[PDB]
Amino acid sequence: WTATSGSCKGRCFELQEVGPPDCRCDNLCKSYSSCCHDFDELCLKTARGWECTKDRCGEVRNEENACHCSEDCLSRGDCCTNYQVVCKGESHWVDDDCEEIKVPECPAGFVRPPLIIFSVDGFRASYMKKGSKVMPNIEKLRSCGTHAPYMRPVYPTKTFPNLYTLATGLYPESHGIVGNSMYDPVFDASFHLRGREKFNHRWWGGQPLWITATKQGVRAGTFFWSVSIPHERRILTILQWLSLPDNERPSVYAFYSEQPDFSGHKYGPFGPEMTNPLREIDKTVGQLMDGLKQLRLHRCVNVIFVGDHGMEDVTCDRTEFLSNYLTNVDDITLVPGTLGRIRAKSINNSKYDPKTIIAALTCKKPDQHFKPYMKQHLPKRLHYANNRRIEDIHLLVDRRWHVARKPLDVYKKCFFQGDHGFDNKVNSMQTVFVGYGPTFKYRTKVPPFENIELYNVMCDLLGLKPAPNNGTHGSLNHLLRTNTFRPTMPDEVSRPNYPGIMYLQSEFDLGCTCDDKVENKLEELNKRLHTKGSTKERHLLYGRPAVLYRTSYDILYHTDFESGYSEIFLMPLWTSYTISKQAEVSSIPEHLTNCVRPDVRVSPGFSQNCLAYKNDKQMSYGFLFPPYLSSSPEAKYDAFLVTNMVPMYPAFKRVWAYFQRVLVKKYASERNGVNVISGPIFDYNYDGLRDTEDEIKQYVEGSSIPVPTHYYSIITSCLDFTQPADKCDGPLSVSSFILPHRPDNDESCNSSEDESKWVEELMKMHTARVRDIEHLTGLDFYRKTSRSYSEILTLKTYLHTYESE
Ligand SMILES: *[C@@H]1O[C@H](CO)[C@@H](O[C@@H]2O[C@H](CO)[C@@H](O[C@@H]3O[C@H](CO[C@H]4O[C@H](CO)[C@@H](O)[C@H](O[C@H]5O[C@H](CO)[C@@H](O)[C@H](O)[C@@H]5O[C@H]5O[C@H](CO)[C@@H](O)[C@H](O)[C@@H]5O)[C@@H]4O)[C@@H](O)[C@H](O[C@H]4O[C@H](CO)[C@@H](O)[C@H](O)[C@@H]4O[C@H]4O[C@H](CO)[C@@H](O)[C@H](O)[C@@H]4O)[C@@H]3O)[C@H](O)[C@H]2NC(C)=O)[C@H](O)[C@H]1NC(C)=O
Ligand SMILES: Cc1nnn(Cc2cc(C(F)(F)F)ccc2/C=C/C(=O)N2C[C@@H]3CN(C(=O)c4ccc(S(N)(=O)=O)cc4F)C[C@H]3C2)n1
Ligand SMILES: [Ca+2]
Ligand SMILES: [Ca+2]
Ligand SMILES: [Cl-]
Ligand SMILES: [K+]
Ligand code: NA
Ligand SMILES: [Zn+2]
Repeated sequence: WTATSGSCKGRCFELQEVGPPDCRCDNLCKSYSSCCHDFDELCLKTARGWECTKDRCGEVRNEENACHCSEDCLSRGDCCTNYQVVCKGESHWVDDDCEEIKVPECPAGFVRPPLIIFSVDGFRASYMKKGSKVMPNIEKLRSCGTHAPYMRPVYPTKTFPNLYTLATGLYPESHGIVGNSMYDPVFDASFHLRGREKFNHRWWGGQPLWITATKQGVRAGTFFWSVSIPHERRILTILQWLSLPDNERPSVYAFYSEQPDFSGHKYGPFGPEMTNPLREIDKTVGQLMDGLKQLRLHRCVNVIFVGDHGMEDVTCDRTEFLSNYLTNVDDITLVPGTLGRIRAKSINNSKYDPKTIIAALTCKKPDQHFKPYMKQHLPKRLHYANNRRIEDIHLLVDRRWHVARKPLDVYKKCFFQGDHGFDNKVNSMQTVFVGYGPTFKYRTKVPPFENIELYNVMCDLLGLKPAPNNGTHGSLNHLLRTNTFRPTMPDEVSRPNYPGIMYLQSEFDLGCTCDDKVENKLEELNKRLHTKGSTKERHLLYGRPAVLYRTSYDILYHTDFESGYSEIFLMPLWTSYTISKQAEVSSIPEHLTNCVRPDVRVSPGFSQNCLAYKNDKQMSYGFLFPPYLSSSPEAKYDAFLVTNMVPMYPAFKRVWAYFQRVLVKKYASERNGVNVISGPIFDYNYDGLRDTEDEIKQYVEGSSIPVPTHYYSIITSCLDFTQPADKCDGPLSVSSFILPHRPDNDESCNSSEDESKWVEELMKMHTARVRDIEHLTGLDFYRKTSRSYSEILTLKTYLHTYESE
C-alpha cells in the first residue's frame, strides 16, 4: 500500500528514497507504482516542448513550461539546453573546435570534477564508424577524447548482466545477475525483466559504484530511470542536480538510453530504420553538452559514453528446437534464446539424467547451431559457472541463431530481426567506449579492453577506493591524464629450492625404464653448466614467475627449458622455454618411445611413478617441454625426465601432441621466435581460482598424482616482429590458452579427422588472458622486463580473440 496523497511540491527527482507508505517523487517511483498524485503535473512538465525559440527569449517565467528561456533561468539552472544558443548568440558545443582540457576548469565550490556516465543500450562498436555521418556530437567526443575501437562486454551479452558488471567490476557469476532471467534454488525464487522480484536486494551482490561513492562521502545521482521518463527530462534533471548547492550536489551521475537496442531488436543491427535512433541519441548528447556549456561545466565534467553490448542479425527461422533432439522434452525447463540453460522441470523426477541429455544434444546434426556443455567445461575466459543460479547444462548458441524447447514457443510467444546474448568474443557483440574530460587523455586511441575494468577507472575518476573486483587496477592507466593508480607487484610468498644431484638411480623404484646407458671432459663441464642455469637467460626471458601462496617447490634447470617443480603436486607448476625462428622439429627416436628417466635432483618420494600410469587404464602421460623441440640428441634425454611428466588422457594427448609438434614451431616461424610457459591447472570447484590439495577430485589410479582439469600455455614474442623474441627492445605480444583436460573430444564434432582440421579451432575457443591463468595457478608472470608495470598489466589482460576485422 502507498498513501499516494502526499505531494511532490519542491521534491521532484529527490535523491533520497522515502519509506512506504509515504509517497515517492524519485526517478524510480513510476516503476513501483508509488509516485505522489501530482508527480506527472509537477515533475514531468512538457508544455511548449524542449527547445527555446526566438520569441521565447526573455519571456516571463511560466512554471508550467518543460524548460525555460526567461532571464533568470541560468541562476535557477532550468533553462532549455539551447537557451544561450537561440537567445544569447552562443554556438552549440559541437560547432566549437576542440581544445585540449589540460586541467579541470570548474566553478568555485566544486571539490572534484563530476563524472557523468552516458550509457546506451545495444550500441554496437561498428556504429561509431558506420553511423558517423549522423552522429556529430558523439564523433566529436570520440575524436577529441580518449576512445577504444571497441569494448568487450561480459557473457552473457545481455543488458542486466552487463550494466551491473559496469557498475561493480565483477563477473556475473560473482555479482549474481547471471542473465536477464534467473531461478535461485536457495531462495526458490525467480528473477524476471517484467515484475517485482528483481527489486529485492538479495539478487544484487558486490558493491556498485553509487554505493562505493556514498560509503566514502561522495554523493551520487540515482542511476536507474523509469522507462516512461523521456530522455530530454533525464538530461534536464541531471543538469538541475548539477546546479545544487555544494553540500547537496552529486559528483557522479548516470544517463541511460533504451536505444539503439529497442529498435535493433525490431529491425536488425543495420536495418534502414536504425539511422533515426542513432540521430536521436546524438541529439541527446548534444543537449547534455550544450547544457554543460551553459553551466560552464563543459571543461570540468568527465563524460563516459559507453554501451552494454552490441546486436546481431537473428530471425525466427534460425531457431533450433530441443524437441528435434530430445524424446523427454517435457521433463526439462529451458532458458531459451541466444544461450540455453537447462534444468529438470521437477526435482521430484528421479529419472532425469543430465548425462543423457548432454549426449542427446552432442554433434547430432551436421551443421548443428549450438553446442552443449556442463558449465564447468565452458571456456574459462567466460567465467560463467561459479553461481547456483547458473544451470549445470549450458548451450552455447552460434551467432545469428536461437535455441528453443518446442516450435510452439516461437510462434505462440516473425517479430524480431536482431538479438544479442552470444559469446562475448563475437564481433557483433562488441560495444563502445569514449571518455572525454580533464582526467581523460586528449585525442588518444587505446587498445580494446573489457568492461570489467571500468569500475576501477570510475573509482579513480572520483578518488574512491574500489571494492574488491575482477578488474586489474592499473591496466587502464593509459586512458588517463592524471589520477593514475600505481600498484606494486605482489610479494612472492614461497621461495624456491635449487636442488643439486642428491639421489642415485637405484634409489628409484618407479617402474620406469629408459634405454639410455650410453657413455668426455669438454662436454661434461657443458651439461653441468646447463644444470646450474647457464642457458636460463635464453629460456626464462621475463624472470621466473613468483609463487603467491605457501608451498614447497624446486627450480630445475636444463639445456632447453627451466621448470618450477611442485613437491606437493608432483609435477611442474610451470615450464618455460624459448623456440627461435630457426629451431628444428625432430621426432622422438624409437629407442626412447616409452622412456621415463628418474631425476637425481628430486627424491623418489616427491616423484611420479610409471606403474601408476600402467595400472590406470584411463590415464596416460605427456611432457610439458616437448621432446620434439630438443636442441640436440643429447639434450633430448632431459625431456624424458619424470619431473617433466604430467597426466594426460589419451584423447587429450592428440590435442597436446599437435600443439607441441606442429603449432609451436608454426608460431615461432610467424612471430620470429616465441617464449612458451606451460603448466597444469586444478579447478575442481570451477571458481576460476587455484585449488588447494584438499580440493582435488581425481588422482592417477592408486597414487597421489593429482589430475589437472586444464593445461595452459602463454606464448610471448616481440610486438615488433622484426626483432627475435629473445632480443626484444620494446613492447611484448602475447597469446594464451587454457585447454580443458578431457577424456574425450566430444566438444570437437570433427575430431575423427586429422588434428590439422580441428585442434587449432579448439585452442582458439579456449583462448585466455594471462591474468586468467594467474588466478588459476597463484603465479605472477612477467616479473622482470624493461617495461612499465602498467604496460605489463595491460598485456596480462589482453585476449587474443581470433575474430577477423
Ligand atoms: C572476482 O572478484 C571477486 C571479488 O573479489 C572474487 O570473489 C570473492 O572471492 C573470495 C574467495 O572465493 C570470497 O571470499 C569468501 O567470503 C566469504 C564471506 O562472503 C560474504 O561477504 C562478502 C563481503 O561483503 C560478500 O561479497 C559475499 O557476497 C557473495 O555471496 C552472496 C550470497 O550471500 C551474493 O549475494 C554475492 O553475489 C556474492 O556471491 C559470490 O561469492 C560466493 C562466495 O563468497 C559464491 O558462493 C557465489 O556463487 C557468488 O559467486 C558474501 O555475502 C567467506 O565466508 C569465505 O570464507 C571461507 O573460505 C575460506 C578460504 O580462505 C576459509 O578459510 C574460511 O574458513 C571460510 O570457510 C568456511 O565456509 C565454507 C563455505 O560455507 C565451508 O566450506 C568451510 O568448511 C568453512 O567453515 C571466503 O573468504 C568473496 O566473498 C568473493 N566476493 C564476491 C563479491 O564474489 C572472485 O574470486 C573474482 N573472480 C576471479 C575469477 O578472480
Ligand atoms: C541492470 C543494471 N545494473 N546497474 N544498473 C544501473 C545503471 C548502471 C550504469 C553504469 F554503467 F554506470 F554502470 C548505467 C546506467 C544504469 C541504469 C540503467 C537503467 O536506468 N535501466 C536499465 C534497465 C534495463 N531495462 C529493461 O527493461 C531492459 C531489459 C533487457 C534489455 S535487452 N533485450 O537489451 O537484454 C533491454 C532493456 F531496456 C529497464 C532499464 C532501466 N542497471
Ligand atoms: Ca542491453
Ligand atoms: Ca578452484
Ligand atoms: Cl538470460
Ligand atoms: K595408462
Ligand atoms: Na568428437
Ligand atoms: Zn536487447
